[PDB]
Amino acid sequence: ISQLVSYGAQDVYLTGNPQITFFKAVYRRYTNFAMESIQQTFDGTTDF
Amino acid sequence: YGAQDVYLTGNPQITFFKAVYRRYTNFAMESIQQTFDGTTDF
Amino acid sequence: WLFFFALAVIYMIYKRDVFKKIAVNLKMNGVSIPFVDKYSKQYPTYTKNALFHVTRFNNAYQKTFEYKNISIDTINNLFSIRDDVLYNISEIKLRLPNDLTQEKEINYMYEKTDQRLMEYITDVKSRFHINIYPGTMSSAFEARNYRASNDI
Amino acid sequence: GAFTSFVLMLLFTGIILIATNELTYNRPREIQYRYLPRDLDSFIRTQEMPSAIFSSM
Amino acid sequence: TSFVLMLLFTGIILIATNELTYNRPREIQYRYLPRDLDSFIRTQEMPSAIFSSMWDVDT
Amino acid sequence: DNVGSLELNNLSTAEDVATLQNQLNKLAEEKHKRSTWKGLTFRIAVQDMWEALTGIPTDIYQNSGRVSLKELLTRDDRLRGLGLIFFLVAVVSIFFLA
Repeated sequence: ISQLVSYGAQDVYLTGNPQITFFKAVYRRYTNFAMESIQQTFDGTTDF
Repeated sequence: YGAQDVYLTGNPQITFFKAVYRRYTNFAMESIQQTFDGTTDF
Repeated sequence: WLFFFALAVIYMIYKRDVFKKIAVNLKMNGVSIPFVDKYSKQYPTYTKNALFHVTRFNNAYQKTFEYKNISIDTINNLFSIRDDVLYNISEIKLRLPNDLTQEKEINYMYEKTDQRLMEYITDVKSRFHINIYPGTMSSAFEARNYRASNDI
Repeated sequence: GAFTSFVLMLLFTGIILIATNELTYNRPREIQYRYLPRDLDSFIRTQEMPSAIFSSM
Repeated sequence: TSFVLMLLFTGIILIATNELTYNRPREIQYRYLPRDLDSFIRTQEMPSAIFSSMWDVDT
Repeated sequence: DNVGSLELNNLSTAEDVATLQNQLNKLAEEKHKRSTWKGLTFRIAVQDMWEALTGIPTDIYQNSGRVSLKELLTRDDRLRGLGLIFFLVAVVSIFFLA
């Protein structure tokens, strides 16, 4: 706990105005999609 | 007051699958040799 | 772009004819003019070609005060023209007889004409904040109160 | 002639001035949108719940 | 040039008064960021601002 | 088109601070307008006259940027300077003819 207690003037650059939160996740707008693996075929002989 | 700001453009996006590449400054890098002052040895 | 100036002065009589035709001539931009024209009778070819290019230079220069024209191409256009003016003057120099008094005077023309063309191209260079000089450091300009050990 | 032109000019001037002031009072106030990010506490309070992306369920 | 001079008096009064027709934007309103870009700010992968470039934002 | 103006940095300013800053801005450009309305100043009048004399030829010569006639008579309050210059010439002329 002593680490938390220790917050000083020199730490104003790391913590102070609480600009970012590590403990609360954020998410980007998400949409519904699906993936399917679909075979394509070849026009012409597939050989050496 | 305006410390770090941008103009803002509304534009509907595909929620995902669009690569959004954000524009950067015109910079270039070069490897340049520096020289030593004093003997360079063990 | 063309403009025809109409002078709206009526002394008497309003039964005027109307000139609906276009008769617009272009004016000379009286800036950056070569120093010596005594050669116009000996080298008509080059004297008039240089003056043509000078006129073009001067038109190109006046357009530099239109901000829209700001850019590298504008400056490079002037360098190209500058070379065409000087080219024709140089062609006169190369056709002079072995008379060093004519060589000195045409050189006077060449270098001083270049100093004026160069001063004006450096005018636009400076105000456009574009520091380019594809003009191989011509010796006619910059140097003052000193000349390199290379002359007539 | 000069006096008539003068008085007509003053009349037209007053008509334009008084009318223009009323229109200036009824000027559509152009508004510019300045956006400020939420404070961290307010952001956490008003953050959208994971149900906002429930399109997968 | 007395008549045109009285016309000038008319014009000077009218123009001096009539300036209030064009101006800069007048009223400032403050609105919170849209959720997408504000959430983008408060995470990683956020470069510094440039004061310009009209950033694209979701709707 | 630059309708939307954003300050990306997390100022962490609350709701009351936003209201105070909004009031400050409204006052700022209200005074800015009041610097151009009928409530002028002699120093402002002279400055605007000089600005008109230096700008009306500037934009007609198309010196700075493309700009239409309505704009370049009004863009930088130049009509105020034009009106005040014509004011001064009209007064000094009516006095002379007397």
